[PDB]
Amino acid sequence: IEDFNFSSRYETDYKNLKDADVSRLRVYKNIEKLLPFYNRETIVKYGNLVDANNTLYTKDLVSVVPMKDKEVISDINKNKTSINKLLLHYSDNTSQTLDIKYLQDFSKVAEYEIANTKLIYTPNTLLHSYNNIVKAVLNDLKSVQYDSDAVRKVLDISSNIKLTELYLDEQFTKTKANIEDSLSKLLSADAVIAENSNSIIDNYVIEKIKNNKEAL
Amino acid sequence: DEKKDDIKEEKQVDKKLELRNISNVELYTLENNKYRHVSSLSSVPTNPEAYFMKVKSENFKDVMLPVKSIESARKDNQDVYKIVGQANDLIQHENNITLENYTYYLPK
Repeated sequence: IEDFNFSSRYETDYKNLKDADVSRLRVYKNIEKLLPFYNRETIVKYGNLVDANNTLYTKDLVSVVPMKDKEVISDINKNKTSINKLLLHYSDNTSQTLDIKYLQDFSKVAEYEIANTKLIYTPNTLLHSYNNIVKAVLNDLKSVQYDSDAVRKVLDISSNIKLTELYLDEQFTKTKANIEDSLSKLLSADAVIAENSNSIIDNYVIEKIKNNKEAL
Repeated sequence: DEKKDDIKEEKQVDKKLELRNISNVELYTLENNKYRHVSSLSSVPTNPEAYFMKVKSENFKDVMLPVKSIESARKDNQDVYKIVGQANDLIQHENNITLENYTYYLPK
């Protein structure tokens, strides 16, 4: 039993569309990961535009976006620069790369076009700025000591038991130094934020990180 | 009672945002200056805009939507509050009609 969701809102059907093709069902399913956040009409149109020669027919999994093998994640920080490569990890454990160019992004979603097969790639981020959140919570994260009392309280540890069994102090200092980029990438890759004017969701994220800063 | 005849070729289909595999959705609020999961029992239409819609799925990550309006209604002749998320172009294709924002109904 459920309560007014997951059934009426499910609506994942790709059959019986205006230009639906039974043969290209797995083609549509593969192209879904390439072009999220879009309407079913656009996705079926692009699936029909798929050439039968290319290897998009076989089962597909989540793509990743490397720039000359750097494997960028923060799309907002690198949407302007070209993410030249785009890996396609198929379910067959076969790896293919494709040339990628940046062209005609929306205010929220960024569109990348594949030159060879006239297809479109989009990443899993709405290019929302996390500068507000990171600036709000940065100096709070910076004031944490590896051998302090709060860090011990976060663990299920007593005051007597030492921390030398972890071997993480130098890396703790390192991640204190570079918390900016890591936090920005984590905020970019954890969820999707569509906020435009208000700040309630940003403040919620700030509260969530602030509540568990030592654990983070 | 007049209709206009239209000829249309889909040279460019409508390019808008949609959630295709949305599972159950939560709901949060700032009722007491802290973000609490008000999973149900929206007895009164809370007029401020301190709610956000954290939809969840299984084919990809969760999406967060600040709410636009809360309205009482009767989806199945029951006390039901209609809630809508806000985005630049998000649409919901339900029952062969297009809705300019995502909407779901609280039954309880």
